[PDB]
Amino acid sequence: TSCNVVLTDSQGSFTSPCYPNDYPPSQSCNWTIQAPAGFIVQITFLDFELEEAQGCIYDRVVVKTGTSDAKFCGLTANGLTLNSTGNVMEVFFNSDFSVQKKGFHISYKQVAVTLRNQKVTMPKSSKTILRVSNSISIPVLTAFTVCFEIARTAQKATETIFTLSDAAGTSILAFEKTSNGMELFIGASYCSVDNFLTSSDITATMKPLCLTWTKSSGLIGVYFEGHYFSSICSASQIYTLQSGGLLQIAGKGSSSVSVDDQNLDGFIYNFRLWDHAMLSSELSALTCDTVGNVVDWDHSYWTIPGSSTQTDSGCASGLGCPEDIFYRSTLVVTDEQTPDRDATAIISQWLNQTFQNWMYRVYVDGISLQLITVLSRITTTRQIYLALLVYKNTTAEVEIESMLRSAPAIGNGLTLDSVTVNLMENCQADEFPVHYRWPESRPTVTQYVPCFPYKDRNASRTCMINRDNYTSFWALPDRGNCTNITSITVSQENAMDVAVQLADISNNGLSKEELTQVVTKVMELVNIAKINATLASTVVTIISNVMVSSEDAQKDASETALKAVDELVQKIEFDGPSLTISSKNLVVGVSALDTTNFNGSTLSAFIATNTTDPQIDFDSEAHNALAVVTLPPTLLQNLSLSQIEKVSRINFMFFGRTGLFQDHQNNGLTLNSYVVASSVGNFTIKNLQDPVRIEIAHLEYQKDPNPQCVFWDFNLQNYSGGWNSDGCKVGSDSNSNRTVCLCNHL
Amino acid sequence: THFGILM
Ligand SMILES: *[C@@H]1O[C@H](CO)[C@@H](O)[C@H](O)[C@H]1NC(C)=O
Ligand SMILES: *[C@@H]1O[C@H](CO)[C@@H](O)[C@H](O)[C@H]1NC(C)=O
Ligand SMILES: *[C@@H]1O[C@H](CO)[C@@H](O)[C@H](O)[C@H]1NC(C)=O
Ligand SMILES: *[C@@H]1O[C@H](CO)[C@@H](O)[C@H](O)[C@H]1NC(C)=O
Ligand SMILES: *[C@@H]1O[C@H](CO)[C@@H](O)[C@H](O)[C@H]1NC(C)=O
Ligand SMILES: *[C@@H]1O[C@H](CO)[C@@H](O)[C@H](O)[C@H]1NC(C)=O
Ligand SMILES: *[C@@H]1O[C@H](CO)[C@@H](O)[C@H](O)[C@H]1NC(C)=O
Ligand SMILES: *[C@@H]1O[C@H](CO)[C@@H](O)[C@H](O)[C@H]1NC(C)=O
Ligand SMILES: *[C@@H]1O[C@H](CO)[C@@H](O)[C@H](O)[C@H]1NC(C)=O
Ligand SMILES: *[C@@H]1O[C@H](CO)[C@@H](O)[C@H](O)[C@H]1NC(C)=O
Ligand SMILES: *[C@@H]1O[C@H](CO)[C@@H](O)[C@H](O)[C@H]1NC(C)=O
Ligand SMILES: [Ca+2]
Repeated sequence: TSCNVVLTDSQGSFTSPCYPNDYPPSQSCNWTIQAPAGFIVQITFLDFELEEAQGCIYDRVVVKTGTSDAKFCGLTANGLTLNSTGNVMEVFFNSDFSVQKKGFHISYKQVAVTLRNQKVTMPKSSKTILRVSNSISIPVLTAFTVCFEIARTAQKATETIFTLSDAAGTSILAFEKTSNGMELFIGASYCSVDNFLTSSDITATMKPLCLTWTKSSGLIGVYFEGHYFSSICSASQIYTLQSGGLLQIAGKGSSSVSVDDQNLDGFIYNFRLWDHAMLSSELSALTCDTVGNVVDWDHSYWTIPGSSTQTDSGCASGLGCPEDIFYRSTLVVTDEQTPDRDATAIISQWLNQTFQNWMYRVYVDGISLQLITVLSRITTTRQIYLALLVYKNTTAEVEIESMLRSAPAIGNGLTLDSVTVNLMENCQADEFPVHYRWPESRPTVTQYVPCFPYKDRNASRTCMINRDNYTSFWALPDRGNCTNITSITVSQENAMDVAVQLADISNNGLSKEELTQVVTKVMELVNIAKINATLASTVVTIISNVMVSSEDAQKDASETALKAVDELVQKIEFDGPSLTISSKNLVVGVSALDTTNFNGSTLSAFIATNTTDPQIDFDSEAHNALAVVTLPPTLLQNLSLSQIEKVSRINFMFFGRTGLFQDHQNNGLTLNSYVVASSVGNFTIKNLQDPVRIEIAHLEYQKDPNPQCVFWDFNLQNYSGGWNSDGCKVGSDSNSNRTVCLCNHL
Repeated sequence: THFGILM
């Protein structure tokens, strides 16, 4: 359950948290994938869906290799395959406070760098064989083309470039520069190619070279420097290169015993071998990427160790895309003419002049003297300067140090002793204020985050440059377009939008002070708006989510929450004979009541087969019910005609959780029940002659209990609310699992 | 009217 890991296996998989369900809000993940020194990392998104935003400013995935940085959201990374330039690939993921999608499933893979990005040092000793691997079977050859790129360090009279020895060990093909220079040794004969190349071309610049041969003519072909050459080696028409041999880089050549210090010194690249000898027309359509027919420059064909492989030859970033790159430098200079000049003008113009002598657009944007010490002569000071260099409009520090170190003569008597240059540090990722999570940023980048919690507009923060000691700092956030939880003003037109956003935040771990602000806004929303089903389904799950909060979080907000659910049920407009609104800890229901034919009613709360949410039976007592409410047939009997025409509906609520009904004046009695509510309108029917049968299931077992039937009286404890016993007695059907109440009011 | 059982 950890998403800040370092993954070191050869291949594997990782997902966003809770994939394939939705990720949680406010995530911050850092999967760093590390391979050893000769490998790169390839990732592949197997699946990807994030919350979309302009500039990916809500939820984003950043993919970081050694040279680039790119942010992704929406669906845009879904079929993608990305490749690290070094051996480390880092994948970040950040979600904000609301709106979650599915996330992602990424496969990672350690991939070796290709042999065609590597040159190979050939050895000086033996028992260091750099051979074609035994995965490859070298056929019988009566014709071949071999091409490679060769380059050298030192010179020697006898040196070998490749060696094919047979299954018994004696050499049968070798290209080696000899007593007579450049020669192809074939079978037992010597075919000199010296008129078309020799060892004066073992330059340290690489150059391609092709050698061809056929048995049938004896025709050696040489391709070098764009020109094709031909020569007949008539001795070579006797020989056939047999199967199953050992082809190796450098190697023994035309020697009987040893290869020990009998090899060329240098680099080789792109060694390939073919079954046929190529024409000059065929040798001119030969790119360096074409696969060799027997041996190709590709790691599956060779056993070459890592010790002999080198290498040669809107805004997309989540950090921001600034116009200028900034550097801070520390210059140590020696002035031998301290009383004459001001060295800051001379140093800054030398600084401006030196970068423009290498055609770089780097300029000084600020410089000041930090330390001045005389030395032995009183007119010679060592002066320490702090300077801001700015790179104008480019997509390394040690190169800036070396262009300055290679020009120490600043002015006459002015001399650079030391310089260090540091790239100016990014502003770190930082949460200020709470729910405003600002990502890491380059200097002068402004970042935008959503306004908590409605996200209608943005806030912004800028990573600024302190122009005194040339370090970066976060400026203050501009939250001027942002609204509080409380400060929005609800309308009929924005009520659906407000309720949806507050329903998102309430799944998260909220503070107790945020929770009473959500429940006050829900009360304003339920009061001003007209309520249909989809608006009430959002409001019931704000209240269901505050029911799984801590008991101290609910306690200040519970009476507003209870009163807002109560008025939502009075105001809800529905079309059928009944409407039920369910959630995890709260189901509320309305059904229509005919006051002419009212012969009584039984209503019931239950949870069905592999359902996690409770439902409402309006007609019967459902099987294994958690709450049953039976209304007597004489319920409307003592009602006036003015009251009986205000009776349209039956209301029913089942509270799966009890944290909204806390009572600290209970004499230590704990509430061991669900809470069920019922009513028939905006008024309470009192002093009935036949009671309401309220049966509620207990939370826990209690053998021979002493139950007290209570109702929630909103007038108790200075109009805050408490349980009240008045009117409610225990019926005779109560056991250890259920309690039946007969209450005389509803 | 919300109903509970105290024990
Ligand atoms: C990500 O993790 C790696 C290894 O734990 C660490 O070196 C790197 O600095 C981390 N970066 C961020 C931005 O968390
Ligand atoms: C590395 O990634 C790119 C996609 O950007 C892909 O085209 C390329 O083939 C990959 N490299 C290898 C060796 O497969
Ligand atoms: C260094 O270059 C900047 C870039 O235009 C310029 O404004 C500044 O005046 C130059 N400094 C000196 C001492 O000429
Ligand atoms: C919020 O920022 C995005 C870019 O990140 C921009 O497209 C949009 O116009 C901004 N909206 C407001 C209200 O500032
Ligand atoms: C606030 O709104 C104004 C006008 O709509 C806009 O110009 C400004 O950039 C916004 N501020 C932020 C931080 O988005
Ligand atoms: C110098 O840098 C430090 C940290 O980098 C910062 O706290 C301090 O305020 C800076 N000095 C000035 C004068 O701003
Ligand atoms: C947000 O709430 C605070 C709470 O004291 C209030 O003072 C402030 O005026 C509200 N914000 C706005 C922009 O009205
Ligand atoms: C709910 O009522 C509002 C107005 O009170 C109306 O605009 C909206 O279409 C209704 N929605 C549904 C799903 O009935
Ligand atoms: C019920 O009565 C109270 C005041 O007695 C009022 O605030 C509330 O809006 C009424 N309910 C409906 C649905 O009108
Ligand atoms: C209700 O009505 C019945 C019959 O009409 C009567 O006997 C009873 O006393 C009345 N009860 C109250 C509380 O008004
Ligand atoms: C209900 O009672 C039965 C025995 O009558 C018992 O097995 C069961 O555990 C009880 N259930 C609860 C939730 O107390
Ligand atoms: Ca989100």
